[PDB]
Parts: sequence; structure tokens; C-alpha cells
Amino acid sequence: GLVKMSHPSGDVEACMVQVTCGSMTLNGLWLDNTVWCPRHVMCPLSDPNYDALLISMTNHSFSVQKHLRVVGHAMQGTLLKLTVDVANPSTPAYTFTTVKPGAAFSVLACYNGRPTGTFTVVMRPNYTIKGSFLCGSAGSVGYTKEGSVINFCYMHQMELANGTHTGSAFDGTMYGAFMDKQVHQVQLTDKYCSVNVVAWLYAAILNGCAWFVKPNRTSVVSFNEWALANQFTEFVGTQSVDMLAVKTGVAIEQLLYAIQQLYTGFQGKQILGSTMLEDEFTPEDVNMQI
Amino acid sequence: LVKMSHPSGDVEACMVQVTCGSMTLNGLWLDNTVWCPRHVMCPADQLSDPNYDALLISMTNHSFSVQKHIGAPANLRVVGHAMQGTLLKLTVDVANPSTPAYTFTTVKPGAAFSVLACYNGRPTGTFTVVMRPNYTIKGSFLCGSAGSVGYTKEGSVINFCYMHQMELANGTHTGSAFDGTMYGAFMDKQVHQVQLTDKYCSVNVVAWLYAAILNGCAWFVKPNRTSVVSFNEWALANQFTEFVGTQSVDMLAVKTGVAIEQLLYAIQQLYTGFQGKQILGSTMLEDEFTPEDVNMQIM
Ligand SMILES: Cn1cnc(Cn2c(=O)nc(Nc3cc4cn(C)nc4cc3Cl)n(Cc3cc(F)c(F)cc3F)c2=O)n1
Ligand SMILES: Cn1cnc(Cn2c(=O)nc(Nc3cc4cn(C)nc4cc3Cl)n(Cc3cc(F)c(F)cc3F)c2=O)n1
Repeated sequence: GLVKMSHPSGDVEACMVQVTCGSMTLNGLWLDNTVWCPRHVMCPLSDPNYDALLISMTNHSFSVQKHLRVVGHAMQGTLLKLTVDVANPSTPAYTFTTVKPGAAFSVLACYNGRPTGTFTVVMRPNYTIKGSFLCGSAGSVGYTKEGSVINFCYMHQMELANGTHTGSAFDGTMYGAFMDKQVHQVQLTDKYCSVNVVAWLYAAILNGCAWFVKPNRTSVVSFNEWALANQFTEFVGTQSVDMLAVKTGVAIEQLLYAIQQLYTGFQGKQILGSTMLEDEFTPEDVNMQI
Repeated sequence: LVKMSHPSGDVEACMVQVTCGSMTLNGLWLDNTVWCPRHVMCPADQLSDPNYDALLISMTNHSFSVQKHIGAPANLRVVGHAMQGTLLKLTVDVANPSTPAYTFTTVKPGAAFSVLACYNGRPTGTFTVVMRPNYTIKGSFLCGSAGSVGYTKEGSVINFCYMHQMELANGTHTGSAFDGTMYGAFMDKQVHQVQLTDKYCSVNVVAWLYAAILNGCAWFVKPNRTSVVSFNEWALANQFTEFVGTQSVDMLAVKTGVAIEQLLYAIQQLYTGFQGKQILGSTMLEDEFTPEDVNMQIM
């Protein structure tokens, strides 16, 4: 069976700081001479004018604590870019790439600048995540690692009226275009991550559970038109999926056909003990864990 | 309801690679001591029947090489060696300057801890497991993970509770407590060993049903009740642990208004299968969430 696995968090722990502006406080991320944090900390809340708020900021509007003097301030989308006079001596090698729905990443949950827990989520097709966050977590950070390069991909912003969560990429854009204000907002309807359901079926086949494999095939292009009408994402193949097809001898298109049948029901059978489709493990997860 | 682990940085700073002859695995560097599994002493002949007492006598301080790869790299010299149960206690001539405040305590079945999986002294992943009623854990471990460390954290104090030793069957593992005793009394040698049958951790199943009620999923709740004593007689016959209430569980009962005995009755109906229904996105009973975990996460 598959195990939820997160990256070691030490590297990122060393970058977490607390940012306070007026009576607001949250978490920031300190890289080199810059502290990133959500611009909501500038707000005195239901409909802020962040452009005016930025103008009103003065030399000592922000205070940064590591559990740091601010020399400049800028805004990049829904994030603030705060210049500090001391460079983080433990800045990892990093990139800022936006994650796509179905991709997994690790989250370091923090409160007032202190790391408290870590877990892994997949970005949902409706650009929310199913995290575990309490009040005081605004500015917590999500990331993947490739080699020793950290890709920072998520800065936490808000809990929606569901239990679901959203935030920003470090280019400043909010995932799913949610507005960083306290107004009722409703997410789009979620979908199954097709490529992840495919990975899970491959995991089943690797563990001896393969009754759903038939010779029938459904092409990618044909599955994708069906998916638009049945709350699945578009399937996009990857070399990681190809590796699963090679070591099982079962082609993607056989599994696309199987999903079409399984969406109707499992007949009277189980898959890896479950009678529901699973889309929270990626092809990369299955490759490295089986 | 996410699988939550402690931030791993405190423990990452203590992981080292330990080598002896042709064997290499992970060690834990705390002050002037490096802890690692004693299997690192075992030669290729005798991997199935080692004489660790004799192996230890044949060893010198010079038999052991120790490196720290991540963070500030490694100048460690072994100046002493001892064996404690299934663990080696190596003494080095530099005290780890990032040693956390720590304790050694053995965990009991049903309790959860974080694991930092490492390979050749390099941390690669973290996850949370529960100590199973048959004294195994179901982690994600590959070859080269022997000596990876499990732990909890309370305030500033890390409790180290697990040093990974062996894969018993696919996906089933065991290890030592830091007093050196193997969980489940498994033997640290290359031989097939059968484990006792696993059981559902009843108090964690109860915590999870409370989490479902808190989240608006309560179709399984009936007025009907089963007493603790009568449930525990049933559990003996159905591979469930004995239910033992705690203050953490009582908090959930007060908040939801649903008595423990109502959920004990519901478990008896739900192990007969969910019919076609789901609970918190699952079609089977879940027992890896503790009452403390549910109280923490759902407040
Ligand atoms: C339950 N929950 C789960 N995730 C979250 C995230 N979250 C948060 O941690 N804080 C928020 N509001 C603040 C209140 C403050 C009080 N002080 C003294 N300082 C504060 C700082 C913040 Cl950020 N919010 C709400 C929220 C945050 C935003 F970034 C935003 F644009 C709009 C919002 F309505 C929040 O969701 N809470
Ligand atoms: C798939 N898997 C999941 N968990 C494990 C744990 N595990 C392990 O990582 N290594 C082991 N044997 C070694 C071989 C070595 C080869 N070199 C060069 N160095 C080695 C070091 C070790 Cl420890 N084992 C097997 C094993 C380990 C013990 F500690 C023991 F007492 C008996 C055993 F059969 C292992 O289970 N692998």
C-alpha cells in the first residue's frame, strides 16, 4: 500500500519568520535579502485597496522576527516582497514554479513564525488543497525538492467556507483566482485527477489486483472528451506514467477504458481493499514506493 | 484530517552514516554518542546467524567510520564502542553541537510517531506511523533505511522511540527502542520470522468516528449502545484491541454529545461492512488517527 510521504522540512524551517504590520501578524519566508509574505498583513478587511495600503506604508511599518530590519517594500500580486538588511545565511538553492492540479507537494505549517507540523497534499482540480491549517497559519509554505533544489510553490492564504484552503504561487498569483479579502467565496466543483487514478490502478496491478484490466482500449483524445462530462481532469501522459506501463505491460489506454467502467461502479469487487477511486497518489509516488 | 508529522529539522541535524567493514547504515548522533543498529557489525557470512557477542570482541574503535553529510559536514572519530541490546553505542570525540533536548521512551501499540527515513545518512522523507498491536509498523522504507529514527516532540523535548531495523514482510517493518529492545521481540538476523496477527486499534477507530461526527458525517450513529466491558469481550473475538478510555476521548464525547458506548456499538455494525456508504472519504474503518491527533487537528 501507498504511504503519504513529505520532504524533510529542515531546509525550509530555517527560512521561516514572523511578519507583523500594525495589529496583524503572520508567517513569512526569508530567502537571501527578501522576506515574502501575504499582503493581507497590511490590512487594518472586507474590501481592502492594497495599492493605496502599499502607498501608506512607511519606513517602519513592518517588523520581522526570526524565532531583521526592513529596508524596502514592494507588492507582487497577492504577496509582499520585503527587503531586509541581512541575508539569510542558510538560503537553500531554490526556484519559484507554479504547481498544476494533481501534483503533490509538502507543506510546512507554521504559527507566528514557528514551524509546527508537516504534511503532503495534492493541488485539487478546483485549485484548493485539503490541508490541516488553524488560525495563524497564513503564510505557511509548500514546496517540492528535486536534488537539493527547493521549488517553492505555495504560500498559504485562506480557509474557504468548506474546510478547504487556498494560497498563492510565488509569482504572486492566487491559485484559482480567489480574492484575498474576507468575503464569502465558493470553489468550483472538484474533479478526479485522471493521471493519479491511472497511477493508483498501476499500483493495484503491481500488487496483484488486476481484475479490471481488459484488452479494450480508450484513446487519450477520446477519454478526454468523456472526462469533460464526467468530472475527471484531462489525462496528460508523462515519462513517469510510461515507466508504470513498461513494468506492468499494461497500456495507459487499457486503464482509461477501465476508469470509464469503474466510474459506474466496482461491480461487486474491491481494488486494494477500497470500493472508491483514489487520486491522491501520483505516478511518481507509485514509482518510488513500489 | 491529514497525516501530520513533526517538523524534521531537529532530527535531520543528528543523522550520520555509520560504516563497518562492508556494512553501512544510518546512525543517530546525540552529544558524544552515535546510536546505530548492531547488525552493521555482521559479515556477509553469518548474516543469518550472527554471534554479536563475539563480533563485538573482534571490533576496535577503528572498525567504525562515521560521517555527517548534510548541514555542517563530518570529522567524527570513534573513541569508544559498546553494545546495548540490538543497538551499538559508539562514543565520538566531538559532542553534536545541534543535539536537541531529548528523552528515550518506548511507545505502546496505538500511539503515533514521526519517522525520518534516511539513506546513507541522508534524510529523504518523513511520515507518521502508529505502532501496530503486533509491534510492527507500516511505513515507507527501502533498502538503506536501517537506523532511521522515529520520534515525538513535546515542547522543546524530542522523545526518540524507534530506530529502524528490518523489513519483515513487504510493507511491514520493526525496529528497536533506544533502550535497545526490539519491538515485538523479533530477532535482528536474516531469517524468516512470522508476526502475530494485527488488530484494529479500537480507541483510534473511536477517535476517527468522532472526527466524522464533527465534520457532519454521522449516519452511523444510533441510540443503541454497547458497554465498554461487553465491547472488550467482543473485541477479543474479532481482532480489535481492548478499548481503554482517556481524557482525550472524553473531550470528543462532550463536544459532539455522542457517548463512547454509542460508537462502540457502531463499530460492531461497521466491521460487518459499510454497505455502500463512506465515512470521511473511506469505505473501511481507519485506526491510524489518535484521539490527541483529532483533538489537535479539528480543535
Ligand atoms: C482556520 N484557518 C485555517 N487557515 C487559516 C488561514 N488564515 C489565517 O491564518 N489568518 C487569517 N486572518 C488573519 C487574522 C489575524 C489576526 N491577527 C492578530 N493577525 C492576523 C493575520 C491574519 Cl492573515 N485568515 C483570514 C484571511 C487571510 C487572508 F490572507 C486573506 F486575504 C483574507 C482572510 F480573510 C486565514 O484564512 N485559518
Ligand atoms: C526494503 N527495506 C525496507 N526496510 C529495510 C531495512 N533494511 C535495510 O535498510 N538493510 C538491511 N540489510 C543491510 C544491507 C546492507 C548492504 N550494505 C552495503 N549495508 C547494509 C546494511 C544493512 Cl542493515 N535490512 C536487512 C536486515 C537488517 C537488520 F538490521 C537485521 F538485523 C537483519 C536484516 F536482515 C533491512 O531490513 N529494507
